Amino acid sequence: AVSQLRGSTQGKILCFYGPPGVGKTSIARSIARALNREYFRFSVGGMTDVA
Amino acid sequence: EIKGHRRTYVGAMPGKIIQCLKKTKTENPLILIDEVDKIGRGYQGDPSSA
Ligand SMILES: Nc1ncnc2c1ncn2[C@@H]1O[C@H](COP(=O)(O)OP(=O)(O)O)[C@@H](O)[C@H]1O
Repeated sequence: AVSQLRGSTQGKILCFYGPPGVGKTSIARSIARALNREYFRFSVGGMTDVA
Repeated sequence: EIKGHRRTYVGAMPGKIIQCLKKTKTENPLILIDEVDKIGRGYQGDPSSA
């Protein structure tokens, strides 16, 4: 609703949290096909090489 | 070892999997990973991510 007002597309950050297996990841892709944005998963659990 | 080398390093060779795919010559073999329990989980690049 806000993107519809202030002209162009805009980014923003969000966070989800809750017990595992609630469907978080599933909604991600569903939103991506809602807005028409492309999806790209990127795990970083336990990573340490900033490079 | 699971991913080979860049091919820009001297002596780089493809990771093990390409060799298995090259050898069995099928697209759908039955790979058998062994001893998952004992994967060397070190600082030197964690296979468990790989
Ligand atoms: N309320 C729900 N609505 C839609 N899908 C659900 C719901 N609850 C569970 N799921 C299913 O749970 C599975 C795992 O969800 P996902 O977030 O992808 O993985 P995880 O739950 O491990 O984060 C998905 O296949 C998804 O369809």
